[PDB]
This record gives sequence, C-alpha cells and structure tokens, in this order.
Amino acid sequence: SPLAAYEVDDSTGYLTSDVGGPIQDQTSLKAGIRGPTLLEDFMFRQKIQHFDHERVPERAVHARGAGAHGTFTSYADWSNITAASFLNATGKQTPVFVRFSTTAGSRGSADTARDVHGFATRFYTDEGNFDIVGNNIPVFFIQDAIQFPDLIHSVKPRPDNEIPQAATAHDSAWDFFSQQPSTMHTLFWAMSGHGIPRSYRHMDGFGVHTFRFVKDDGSSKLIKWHFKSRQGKASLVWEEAQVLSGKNADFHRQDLWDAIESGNGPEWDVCVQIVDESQAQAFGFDLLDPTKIIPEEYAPLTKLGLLKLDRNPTNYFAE
Amino acid sequence: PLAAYEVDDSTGYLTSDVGGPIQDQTSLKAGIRGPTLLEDFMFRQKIQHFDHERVPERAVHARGAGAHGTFTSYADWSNITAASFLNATGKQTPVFVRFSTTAGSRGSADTARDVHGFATRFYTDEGNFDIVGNNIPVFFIQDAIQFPDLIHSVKPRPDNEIPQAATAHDSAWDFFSQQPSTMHTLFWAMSGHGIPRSYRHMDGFGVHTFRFVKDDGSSKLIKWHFKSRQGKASLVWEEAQVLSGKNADFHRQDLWDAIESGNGPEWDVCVQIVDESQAQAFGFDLLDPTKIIPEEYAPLTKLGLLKLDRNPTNYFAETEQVMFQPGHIVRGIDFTEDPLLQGRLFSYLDTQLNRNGGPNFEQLPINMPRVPIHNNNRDGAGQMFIHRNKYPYTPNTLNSGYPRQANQNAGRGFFTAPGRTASGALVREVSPTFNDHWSQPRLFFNSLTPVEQQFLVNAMRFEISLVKSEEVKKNVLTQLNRVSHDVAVRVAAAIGLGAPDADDTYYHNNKTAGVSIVGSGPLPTIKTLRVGILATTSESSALDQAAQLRTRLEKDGLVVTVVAETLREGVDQTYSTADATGFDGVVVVDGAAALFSSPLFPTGRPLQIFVDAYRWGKPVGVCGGKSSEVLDAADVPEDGDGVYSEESVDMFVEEFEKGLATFRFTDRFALDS
Amino acid sequence: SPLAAYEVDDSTGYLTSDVGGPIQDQTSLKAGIRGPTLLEDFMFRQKIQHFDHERVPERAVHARGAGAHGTFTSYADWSNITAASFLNATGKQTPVFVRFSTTAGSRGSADTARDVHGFATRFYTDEGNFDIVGNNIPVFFIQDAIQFPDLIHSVKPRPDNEIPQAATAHDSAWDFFSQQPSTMHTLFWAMSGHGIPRSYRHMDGFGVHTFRFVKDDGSSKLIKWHFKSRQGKASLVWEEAQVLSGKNADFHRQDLWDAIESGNGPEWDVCVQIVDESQAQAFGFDLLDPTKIIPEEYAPLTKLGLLKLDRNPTNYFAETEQVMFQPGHIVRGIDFTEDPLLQGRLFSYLDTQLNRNGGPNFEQLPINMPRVPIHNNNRDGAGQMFIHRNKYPYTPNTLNSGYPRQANQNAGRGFFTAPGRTASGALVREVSPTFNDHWSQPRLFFNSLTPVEQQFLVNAMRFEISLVKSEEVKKNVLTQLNRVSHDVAVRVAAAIGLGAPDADDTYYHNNKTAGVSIVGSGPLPTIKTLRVGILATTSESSALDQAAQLRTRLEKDGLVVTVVAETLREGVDQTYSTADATGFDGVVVVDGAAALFASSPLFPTGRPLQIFVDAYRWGKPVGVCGSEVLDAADVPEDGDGVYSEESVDMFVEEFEKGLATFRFTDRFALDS
Ligand code: HDD
Ligand code: HDD
Ligand code: HDD
Ligand SMILES: [Ca+2]
Ligand SMILES: [Ca+2]
Ligand SMILES: [Ca+2]
Ligand SMILES: [Ca+2]
Ligand SMILES: [Ca+2]
Ligand SMILES: [Ca+2]
Ligand SMILES: [Ca+2]
Repeated sequence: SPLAAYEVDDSTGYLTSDVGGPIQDQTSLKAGIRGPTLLEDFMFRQKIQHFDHERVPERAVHARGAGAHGTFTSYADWSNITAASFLNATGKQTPVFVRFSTTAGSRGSADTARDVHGFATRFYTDEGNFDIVGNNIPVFFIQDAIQFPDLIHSVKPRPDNEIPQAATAHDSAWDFFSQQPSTMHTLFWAMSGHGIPRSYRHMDGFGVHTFRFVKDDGSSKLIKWHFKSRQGKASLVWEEAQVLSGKNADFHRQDLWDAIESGNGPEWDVCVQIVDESQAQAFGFDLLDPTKIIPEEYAPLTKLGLLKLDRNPTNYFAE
Repeated sequence: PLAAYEVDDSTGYLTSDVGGPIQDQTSLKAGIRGPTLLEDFMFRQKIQHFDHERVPERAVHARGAGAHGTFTSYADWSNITAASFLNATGKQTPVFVRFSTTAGSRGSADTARDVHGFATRFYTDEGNFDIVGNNIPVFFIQDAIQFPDLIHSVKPRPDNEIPQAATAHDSAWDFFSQQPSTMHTLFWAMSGHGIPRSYRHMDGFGVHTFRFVKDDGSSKLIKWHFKSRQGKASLVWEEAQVLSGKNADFHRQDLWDAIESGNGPEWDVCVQIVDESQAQAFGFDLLDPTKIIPEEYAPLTKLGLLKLDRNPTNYFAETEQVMFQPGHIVRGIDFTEDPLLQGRLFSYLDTQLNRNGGPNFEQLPINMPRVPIHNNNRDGAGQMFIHRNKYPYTPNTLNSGYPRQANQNAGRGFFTAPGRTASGALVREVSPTFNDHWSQPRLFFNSLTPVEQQFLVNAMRFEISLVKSEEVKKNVLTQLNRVSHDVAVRVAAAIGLGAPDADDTYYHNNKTAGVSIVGSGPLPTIKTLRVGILATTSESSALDQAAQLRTRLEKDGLVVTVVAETLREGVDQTYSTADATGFDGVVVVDGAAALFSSPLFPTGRPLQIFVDAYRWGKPVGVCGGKSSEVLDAADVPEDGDGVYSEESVDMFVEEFEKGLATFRFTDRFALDS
Repeated sequence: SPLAAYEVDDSTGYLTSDVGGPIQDQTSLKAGIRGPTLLEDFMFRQKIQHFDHERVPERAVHARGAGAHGTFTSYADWSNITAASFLNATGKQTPVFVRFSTTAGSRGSADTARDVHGFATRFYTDEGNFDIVGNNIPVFFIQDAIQFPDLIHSVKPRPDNEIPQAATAHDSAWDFFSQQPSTMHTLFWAMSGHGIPRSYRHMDGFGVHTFRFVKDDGSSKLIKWHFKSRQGKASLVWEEAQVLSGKNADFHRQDLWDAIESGNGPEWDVCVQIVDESQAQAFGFDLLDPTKIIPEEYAPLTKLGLLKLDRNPTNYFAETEQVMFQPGHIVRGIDFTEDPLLQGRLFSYLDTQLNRNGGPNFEQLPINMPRVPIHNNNRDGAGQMFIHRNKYPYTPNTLNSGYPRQANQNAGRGFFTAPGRTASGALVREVSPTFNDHWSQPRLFFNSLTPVEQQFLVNAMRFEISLVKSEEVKKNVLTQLNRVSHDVAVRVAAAIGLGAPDADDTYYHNNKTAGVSIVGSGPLPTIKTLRVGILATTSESSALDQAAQLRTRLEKDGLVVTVVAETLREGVDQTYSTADATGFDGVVVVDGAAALFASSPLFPTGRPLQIFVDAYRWGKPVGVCGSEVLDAADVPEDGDGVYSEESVDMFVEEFEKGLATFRFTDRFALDS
C-alpha cells in the first residue's frame, strides 16, 4: 500500500533537519546570552517556515469532516449487470477510504449542526480508483450545477460579517429556498431528523444521481446507489444537538474513532436500484432530475456487497 | 475609508469578469435533456471562481473578527518618541483591529477558553504600524523557536484531530508540565481572562518590551496596555459552554451590534515607560515575555484614544485578508532582544506567502498604506502596479539617484536605537535571568478575589480531569505545587491524586493591582447590555407589562428582547430560540407566571431560562408585584442579592440597572473550605 | 485606463517599504561592524523576499514574445452581418493590446527561431473584452485539442536532457509529424519563409478556426479572421536567422519597440471571409477542420476595420508578461463552431491562468481588466482586490432586489449561442471522415510558392531531417512527404542519402491559390523603418563626409541609418566589432573605406568585408558609393540589387527601389 511505504517513524533517534542533518530546535542562536537572534540560524528558520506554511485552504464545501479506512467485499460476480472489476467475483475485496462531513460549516465548526451530510467513498480497485461522492440525503437542493454557488453563498454566513456559522437559520438561506422551489425536497429532509443524525454510523449514503451500469457487451441500465446502515437509523433532537455543539464539537468524529478502536467498525450494505433505460420517465418524474427519489415500491434494492470501516488514520492531515 | 475599492451591484445586468453580459442559471446542453457542453464559458468561469474561493486559515488566531476606527493622540509625545502618529494633541489616524481566539480553526466557537488576540493597525502618515497583541499580558514561552511545540501541543491531537479549540487534553498539559515557563499564561487563561464577556470587555497588551526612540537617538523601554473603557467582564465556564453551542458567533455579533447601534468600543492606549537602566531592576528581566511589570513599580501613561466605529463591507476582503506584522514598525519605535519577539519578526513576513499565495500581499486594499510607496520591489505573482521607473536599482544615475536612502538624518527614515549593542559568544543558550517560572504566577493568583481564585481552581479541575495519562496529571501537580501548595491540593482533590509536599522556594504573599476582573468594581457603563423580558401571548396584560418595561429599559441604552410563545408585534424572539446565554439579565412580567407543556417550545423552557440566568450569577427578577409563584418554582430567594421584585416599573428598573452594572453576583458560587 | 490609474511614479522621493515607512536598503543590520546579520532586519527581508518571489511560470507555449497597445477603428456599421458592438459604427474606436510570440521556445530563447508565431489581440470593447488568439499561419498541426500535449511534447526539447531549445530539428518532432499526417499543412508553412518572418510587422494574423458572426435576429454565418499586414510580407533566409539568433536574440521585440517609438506603428486590415452555414462542406473539405484554408478564389476578404499598434508598454512584466488571453473572452455577435481544436482550447486558457497567476483573480490585473462595469457574484479567492457591497450574492434573490439581472438574447445585450446550432447522433470519441485528406492542401500551398521559394522550403527540410538520428524516422518522413509531392520527397531524400519511395499520386494535383507566397507578393509598400548600414573608416575624412551625406539622404525617407567605423566618434553609431550584416536590410560601402576590405586590434580579422559579403549572400541590396570593393567581395557590378554610382543622389534612388524589392533571389542555387 502506498501508505505503508510513506509512514515515518519517530519513536527513536536524534532530531534532524529535513535533509538529515542532526540539529537542536529549542533555543535560538543569539549574539550574546541576552542578544538579538541571528539570520544565520537555519535551525530556527526551517522549523518556523514549516510551521508558517502548515495550513491549506479548507474544502469549499464539506470542510468539516472525518475519515476512516476499511474494505469492500462483493457478494457475487455481477458481470450480468456491470463490467466493473471490483464487482466481478464473490468475495472480491477492495480497500476503501470514506470521509463523512457536514456541508456548510468551516473546518472547526460543530459536528452536530443541522445540515446535509457528506458520505464520500473511494474504492481502490484493481482497475483504478472509483469514488462515489454521496450524501446522507438521497436528493439535492438544485437541478443544475451552475446554481451551486448561489445555493452555497445563500446558506453560508452573510458576507459582510460572516454570521451565522454552520446554520441555515438566517434570511439569505430562506430567501434562496423560497425563490428557488426545487429546494423543497432536500429542505424537508434537512428539517427532519436526517439533518441531525446520531452519528455517521447511524445514517445511510446515497449517490443521489442516476448513473449507468454498463456491461462488456455495451448494454446499459440506470442505477441509484444506496448504502444501507447495518447500525440502524437514529437522530438527535434539536435541543440536544445545540447543547452538544458546545459541549463536544467533535462528537461524530469521536464516535467513529471510538467505534473503530473498540472493534465495532461500522458496516453498510452497498445497494443499487436498477431500472431499464426505457424507464427514464416511467415513474411520474425524470430520472435525470436529482431532486427526485425512485420510491422503493417501484424499484427494490439489490445488495451488491459489504462496506466495513475498521482502521483509523495515522495522520489526520496527511490522510 | 476603503471606498475607492468598493464594487456596487445594486443595479445592472450580470457580466463576466471581463464585462461581457451573460446569464448564470442554466448550463448549455446538447438538447433539452442532453449533456453539458465544454464550450459553456459562463458555467466554467463561475464554477472555477467558486472552486477557488477559499484561502488557508491563519496558522494561529484563525477565528476572529475586525472593525475600522480612529486613534486620537492626547498630547505631543515628541519628548519620548519620534513616532509621527503621536506627535500632536488631537492628531487622528485611521485604524483597523482584529480580535480572535488562538487555537481553534475557522468556524470554531468564540467562547472557547483561550488566549485572545487583539491586533491593531495604525495607518499612519509615515507608514503602517501594527501592534499585534493578546488580551493576556504574558506569553507561554520564552523563545520563538518553541512556538510550533506550544501550538502543536494545544491544537487537536494529529491522528484524529480531536479536540477542537481546547487545551483540555493530554498533549497540552504534557507540554505545560514539561515547560514550566507556561505557568504564568496558564494561570491567566484558567482565570476569567480566558472567557471574556466580549472583545469590548477585555484589554490589549503588546506583551514584549519595546523601545520608544526620540529623534535625538535616546530610548526608553515600554510596555503597551490598551485599557478598556467598557470595563472588564467575563463569562462563567458553564455559561461559555452552552453559548458555544447556542451562538458560536457571540463575540463577533456583540462587536458588530455595538458598532451599528452607535456604541463603538473605546480603549485608552497606554504605556509603562522605564529607563534602559531598569531592564533588570525589578527582580526579573524585561526581555522575558513571561513577566509583567507590576503597576506599583511603573504607572500607566495614557497616550490616546482608540475607538472602533465602522464595520467592514466585505468580511473576506477586509477581515480575512488583513495581514498583520510586528515588522510593520515606524520611526520612533524599536525592538528589544526579547527572543520571542525576535523570531516573530521572521514568521509574520513569511506566513503571508502561504495565505496570499504570492508576494504582493501588501497591495490588497486592507493592507495598503495611506501614503505613497517608493521602492525597487518588482514583479511577482498578482503585481497590481505599473512602475514607471525603468532603473529600479541603487546606486543609479539613470533615475537621478531616486529613490533616496532614508535614515536617522535624512528622509525621516526608520533607524535602530543607536545605543543598542551586543557582546559575547554566539550561543544557543537561555539567560539564567529567565529561570524563575513560578513567582509571577503566584503574584497573579494572590491578586484575585476568593471566588475568582475558586473559578481558576475549578477551570483546572475541569481540564485536568480530562487528561487520561495519570504520569501527566502527576507532573502537572508538581508544577502547580511550585506556584501554590493550596492550588495543588484543591486541584488534586478533583482528580483523586494526592498533591506533593509543599515546596516553598517561590511562595510569597505579594499582590498587584489591575489584574482581577471580579475586583475591578461595577461596569462604568451598561449601554449595550442585554435584557430578556419573559412574557406570554395568553394575557394581553403581560404584553402590556413587557412593552412598558421595554420603553424604560431602551431609554438607558439596553438591548431588550421580549420573549413569548410565538412572534407578533412587540415580541422579538420565541421561547424555542431563546436561551439565558442570550441575556445579561432576565425579567419575568408577573402576568406570565403560569408558564413557570407546549408544541411551540421544549418542556420547561421558560423556567430554565430564568434558573440558568440565576445560577450563572446574572441579575434576575419579576416585575408587577406577584413574584412568589415564579421565584418559588425557580428556587430563587426573594431576599437574594441581584434578585428583584417590585410592582413599580420605574423602581424595578432603577434597582435592576444597579444589578446590571454589578454584572455578576458572586455569592451564588460555592467555595472550597 | 485601468492602466493609467495603477502607474507608480518613482522619479522623486525617499525610499519606503511597501507599507510607506521610509527606510534604507544598502547595508544589512549587524551585531558590530564585522558581525553577523540580525534576524530583526526587516528592511533586508522584505527586499529579498520580494526578489526571491519575482518569477512566475512562463506560458506553457508561446513563452517568448512581446506586446504593444493600440487602437482598432471600424470601417462601417456591420450590423448587417454581426451584432458585435465594437463593429456597430463607422469610425468606432476600441483600445487594443497585442502580443506576438514564437511557440516552442522558453522565455529567453531567440526571436528568430524557425517556428509558428502567435498573434494575439485583445479588443477592450464597450460590451466586454474580446480576444482573438491567432497565429501567423492560417492552419494548425492537429485536428483535436486533446492531442495538443502530444504535439508540444514532441517539438519541445527531449525531456531527459532538455535539448534542443526552440527547434523542430530533432527526432521526436519528426517522429510525431511522420506518424500524425494532419501535421503536413502547418509543417509546410513552417518550413517556408513563414517560419522565419522578418518582423512581427511583416507577418499576417489568422484566427485559424471557423467562427460564427451572429446577428441580433439570431441568424448566423461562418467566418475566418485574417489580419492583413499594411507593411507587406517579408522573411529572413535561414542562414541569416541562425546568425541573428546569436547576435540579437531580441531582434523582433527590438524591431517592434523601435517602430512604435519612431511614430511608425504597424497596421493591419482586420478582414473576414464570410460564407453561409450551408457551405460548411461545399469547398471540398470541412470548415470544422483547422488544417484547411478556404482558398481566396472561393471566398474573398471583406475589410472590417483598421488595427494600429502605437504605444509601447510601461512595465514589461506587469503588461506583456501578465496579459492572459482566452478564446473564452467572447462578445455578443460572435459564436464558436464545433471545430474540435477550438472546442478544447476553451477549457485550457481559463485553467492555465491559475498556474501563471497562482490564484483565481487574474482578471483583476490592470492589463486584464475590462473598460466597463463588472456585475456578478464571483467572490473571495486569493488576491481579491474588490470590496463587494452586495451582501446577497446569489440568484434568485429578493434581498438584493433581484440584481444582478440575467442577460440573454432578449434582455441586457446578453451573449447567446447561435440559436440555429444543433447536435445529433451518438456520443462518440470518433474522428469525422470529412477530416481525412491530410495531403491535398499542403500540395496546394507548395504549388503556390515560386521556384526559389520551393527551394528554400526543400532546403529547410533538408537541414532539419539531416539532423534526425533515426533512419526509421527519416524513412517515415519521406513516406509522408511523398504523399504531398514526389518531387519534394526526391529532393529531400538526396540530402540524407536515402531513396524516396515511388510516386503515390492519390493527392497530387497542380492547383494554386493566391496570397500565400512571400516571394510572389511583390515589393514592399513602404521602406520606412528598414535598416541601412553604411560601412565607413575614421582613416579618411572623405569617407566620413560621404557617410554623412548619405545618412541625411536616407534618413529623410524614414530609413534607420547606422554608420559603422573602427571606433566611435561624432557621426559614427557603431564599431565594426559590434556590427553584423544581420543588423541591416541594406549595406553600402563608402569608397573612401576601400583599404579596410583587402587586421586591427579593434575588430576581428576580415570583419568589414564579411559584413558586405554576408549581406550579398543573404539577398540584400548592396552598394558601393564612389570598384576594388566589389572584386574583393566577388560581387558582380551588373547583378540585380548591386549598386555602383559615384553620384550620391542616383545611388539613393536606385538603392531605395532595392530596399522595396527586399530580397534578390537570383543569388540562390536551384536543384537540378
Ligand atoms: C458544481 C459544483 C458542485 C455541485 C453541484 C456539487 N458539489 Fe460536492 N463538491 C464540490 C462541488 C460541487 C467541490 C467544490 O468540488 C468540492 C469541495 C472539496 C472537493 O473535493 O470538492 C465538493 C465536495 C463534496 C464532498 C466532500 C468530499 C470529501 O469528504 O472530501 C461531498 C460528500 C460532496 N461534495 C457531495 C455532493 C453531492 C452528494 C452533490 C449533489 C448530488 C454535490 N456534492 C454537488
Ligand atoms: C514565531 C512564531 C510566532 C510567535 C512566537 C508568536 N506568533 Fe503570533 N502569529 C504567528 C506567529 C507567531 C503567525 C504564524 O505568523 C501568525 C498567523 C497568521 C499571521 O498573520 O501571523 C500569527 C498570528 C497572530 C495574531 C492574529 C493577527 C490577526 O488577527 O490576523 C495575533 C493577535 C498574534 N499572533 C499575537 C501574538 C502575541 C501577543 C505573541 C507573543 C507575544 C505571539 N503572537 C507569538
Ligand atoms: C488545448 C490546448 C491548446 C490548443 C489546442 C491550442 N492552444 Fe494556444 N495556448 C494554450 C493551449 C492551447 C494555453 C496552454 O492555454 C496557452 C498558454 C498561455 C496561455 O495563456 O494559454 C496558449 C497560448 C497561446 C498563445 C499566446 C497568447 C499570448 O501571447 O499570451 C497564442 C497566440 C496561442 N496559444 C494560439 C493558438 C492557435 C492559433 C491555436 C490553434 C488554432 C492554439 N493556440 C491551440
Ligand atoms: Ca442572512
Ligand atoms: Ca427525528
Ligand atoms: Ca491529546
Ligand atoms: Ca471571573
Ligand atoms: Ca539603523
Ligand atoms: Ca529528440
Ligand atoms: Ca522566403
């Protein structure tokens, strides 16, 4: 794994510069014991330059979040419905990394804000990396990507004073929702307990969009991804979520970290609804429209495989 | 003030950044249900902009808020400094200030326990001058090279990035206990100074000794102290925690609102001035940033008034982008050989390259000076200037020798204090004059009132009880014990360890003025303080009582919120959104007594607001004459200090306003025996 | 205009930091007069940090180039064919900035490399900036933008050793050309004198792609942009270009700078060929194919307006280095076509400015700003120079009263896609069969050159291909050249010791087209700015008099005259030591200097004579005014473009006709 090869062990040894020269890093070099610090102190400048440059821009959305490593195991040879190599054999294992998140808050905002949550999953397959960048709610606020900055500006803090943090509870957000009626479906989801899940482990993941599964013979079917929690669905109540935001801003990332350390890594059945191309408009709405679900009564779930998260990261920044 | 750079979008058709009129609501597609086209430049320019909106947060003090204002000098200070902004009675200079916490990221809560930033830029007529200070006058460490150690230890553990905006974890207390220089700042941070009621109710300190330098070359040693005209005030910890959840924006909102209401905050900008010969005369080394000069040894001199009175137009462009530097220095000021200050000078010029992404960060509007620039700096990413001079080297004849060198004797140049010298070996050694890490933490502790000392003990009990390593907890007790055996015993009691035997080497009974918050007396003004009036829509008389109270309270500049079950004319907030952390005092109108179950708010909400306000020390009361139903339900004694009951609205308000100035009724908090 | 506002004057005043604090910058602050430098020296660190960060990435292609400001003036109200506002009125003037460039070389490489040249023009219109990002050659090497990194990697230096600089004369390039036959047309242009123009002012500009003109009624027509030089077409000869690359790497930028300063700013007629949408495939090729020209016989040029460059920049870095062109800079009245090369360019030029500028606010640099108000909800980003007053930057809103308003075909003079455009069919990664003829038009181009011009093209190929090490690559090259012309393949093969493959006549023909020949385009319409070197001596008062009388006679006609002698003095501009024939368009020896042509510590052995002999070998008009000189030089007196007159005035009348003729091609040997 590319990760093991890049691990650096510092449990023994003498301090070195980044080019392997043994040094110290506790006292600046000075002209006399009560003197001014010297420009020639390369130990000081290399250490402080690194520190000065430690930060990178946070993600433009989903800046607040936490990740874990695990495995995906296929239940079957799915060649009959897709050419995807990671799905081509019973028992086939593929390493995964998942990051969960809120959407609107900046990187130090509270886990238990009311919001849509991200659920992004990378499958490091033997025919390349495959990402499903999903949310815990199966429908999105807007019908065209060109509108994304409008939605996001409206829910993020007002830009004169940057208030309020990680909240749709302000004029601009409700102005946008009320002027752009496509938002109603996701708004209803976000105003339900799905806006304040009990943990990352007690929510589902959805690809949201219709995608295609394509067979080697070139034929295709339309699919929706649904990752179904084996832990069950659970929410906070709002008054509790507000107190929690203050008492433990890290509640979800801690809950996940602890579940993994205790040998209780969370699991989801990775599923799809699969329909024919001819059914794009058969269900009373258009399958190209990301504000619509296919009700399970019209298309049942097929279970493709098991996703399990069971290893925490070594360095949060790096991973 | 930055009017020249403002862009108005109150009219007009949408354009690209190159002024072509466009639309930005629907992608261009091959057919009505088709794929989006690569030739859609409207789409790509808008999304590329959005994709690149974010810049790195500051490495420290990432969470903060700013405002514009004015500094006015009280005198001609020519006799102690050549500084131009200080050279005439009433001389005005524009300022911009940013306040902040230190450890938390962007979006973390204002009301975390932390050291707070107080960074002030003076846009002077001889260049920008920044004083990049904190609300605590001493720093954790004695050498700038240790800054990444301190900051790594207090920021979240780097495997899981937990916990946010908190020193309550093993690594922070490991560092504090292994690096005893940290004791003084630690005691300040564990006091009420770690949880100020607002940015307007805290002071600002330069921390380091600097120099004032006269035009004749003579110098004096100085400390900067910005003294709040609003008074000093803190939260209680249990209130700070709830506020962190109910309103992460509490400090920035408080500042924004104070400015909008014509109540812009003020400070007297002051210095302690001492001679060069007094650098080691006070029983410690003035080069040591872990030490204060007790005011009994050097009084404060008031130089001028700092008032903040205008909010930014765009937070990102102004507050997020402002790039402070202690190297932004002007003639009349100089540095000292404080090894913490010395290294800062390097860091703040370097770190703006990370934030800005390129070298021309001094060109952003908020960073520009208000005088002309004449230099041979050229090119670089994002170069906004078009330089005429095609011979940007010195010495030249082809541009007639311009720009001219500025120095002590020509052009009002900056100059290093000419009496400064260095001697001795080139060493990476700490001066033994820095070795007493404990006497001043004890001085501070001794200077707090008894309940203030209890609050500080309780903060330590809270944080240290969360440290998992029993070796770290013991090492912590070792250090606290060197400051005070009593502190160590009392903290130990909460963590079920025994304190080590008294070690009296640094114990003493001296005290100093001006560091206590509890002891600083009633607030000098109650304007902007918040009063929540709890009422009901059930009784039209409760609303009438609330309206009467509003009129009488607003007349004195208090911010009044009437709370009821539902909104209507006269009601500002519903019970569902109301919380005691939203108010500095709470009044119930006696017509609403019955509320003290509904689908409109959580069970017990009206009573909980009142009980919380009481337990956190706020003035509370019932107006109207019938008070026992409410006071009994809340288990509040009618005869309590800071508890009011009057039928007369006028009399109620008179008494209640005395309580808002007292601010906290400390007699409601238990003390260790 | 945004430009004047950002000018900074440093002709007076004391040195200050970037925050206005007066300082010095000549000596570091030290602990003692022989001591170490102090970290607290903020004067030193701000100065050196700026220096350390002066450089930005060079452009990925066209890194070497030079720009100027000017004006475009419309000749008419063109509303009959386009809604474009800058074209809506007779005499309507629009400010422009133009950058010219080579393509392959890095930013310090020589102007006179053999290459395709860029000609990028920005019109700062009253309806937004409009850029036409063109070249001096009307066709491009490849038919799909996705292939651009392949082309460019192949022509740029080999990536193990980064050799050779600014040259297609290496195996990788010819490997690519020989494997990707679409390259043949542009290859023939680049191997002609078009690859080595005499100056930026003596070449044309082409948009290359078919674009659309769109009327306010929504109807559209197809167009090609052609900027036609009012200075005439002229080239260097290859040997000359090689010498110039060493003697004066700045030759073209110097020439442009100097022409502008002297009040001789270059001019072009901005022209279009216009044809109907129904003619997309009517000319025997597909107008979506960027490797094809429309012959002027099929579609004449319509003159739209005048482009003039007449003001040099103030700061090269801030203006020329930082200008960031995009074909995505389009205005109402113009639209794109489905040319797969143009389609992908639209993506690249918006993306690549992030690399150059290091942040997303590159349109805020003064050179990139428009001249009209900007109204949009783009916010933040590194280097944000605006303070936005609209605190509700989202659409739809009520909190900012629904502003800004959406602009489109009906409202607010919005850009709109030509509404007649459609797409139909499978989603495919397939090349249209209509693109498959890669050889007929290169042959048309070749046929259209004069015999000596054909020889120069054969000789450029002989030069470059002889430097290809791989015998298999050389064979593969002959295979492709042979499909254009058997004779070309035969003549190239003779220089490399290979046999040409047998004639394959599938694409051979004898058709010609007008307007592509340099040699055939006739004498230059103006000789203003052309350079005359007068080779004189300080050893004879008579020689300096002769030179001075000639100077005044030539200078009045706008010629740039350099008098050369052994050492400088009044009347002498340059020494023999620094002079070279590549410095002049014509060379005259004053006969009083006869002795210098027969050793000196002041110049290299044989220098005066070698300047005259080089100038003659390179085709330039050469003269002796007063021969022993022509004998020493082996220059026949009766030769065309060789002048011998004792009279000054008769010499100058004759010589100036020679400058207009420009090159005397009878001096170059032809095959057979
Ligand atoms: C056109 C813009 C746009 C639109 C319409 C969307 N997003 Fe997105 N999304 C971004 C532009 C973006 C982005 C700016 O590109 C981010 C920021 C960080 C990153 O890697 O991509 C991102 C991040 C991002 C992340 C964080 C991944 C991580 O943990 O690092 C998730 C989970 C989502 N998005 C999920 C969605 C879902 C489920 C969408 C609707 C179906 C969606 N996004 C629409
Ligand atoms: C050598 C490293 C170093 C050391 C010892 C310090 N700092 Fe610092 N400080 C920085 C390195 C730094 C920095 C990394 O350079 C920051 C981050 C963002 C910036 O502009 O500078 C910064 C930011 C920063 C800010 C935020 C300014 C703003 O609002 O934008 C304040 C108020 C302070 N610091 C105050 C202090 C005080 C009172 C110190 C002790 C007397 C101190 N710093 C020591
Ligand atoms: C898909 C990639 C791609 C393709 C197919 C082309 N180019 Fe390009 N071109 C770029 C990608 C690019 C670029 C990497 O985006 C550059 C580098 C610097 C810049 O601003 O854009 C560029 C620079 C650039 C410049 C320099 C502009 C200036 O002076 O700053 C000119 C004149 C051209 N190109 C002209 C053309 C012509 C006439 C083409 C074919 C008709 C062409 N390019 C195809
Ligand atoms: Ca708002
Ligand atoms: Ca629920
Ligand atoms: Ca820890
Ligand atoms: Ca307190
Ligand atoms: Ca000095
Ligand atoms: Ca090669
Ligand atoms: Ca030629």
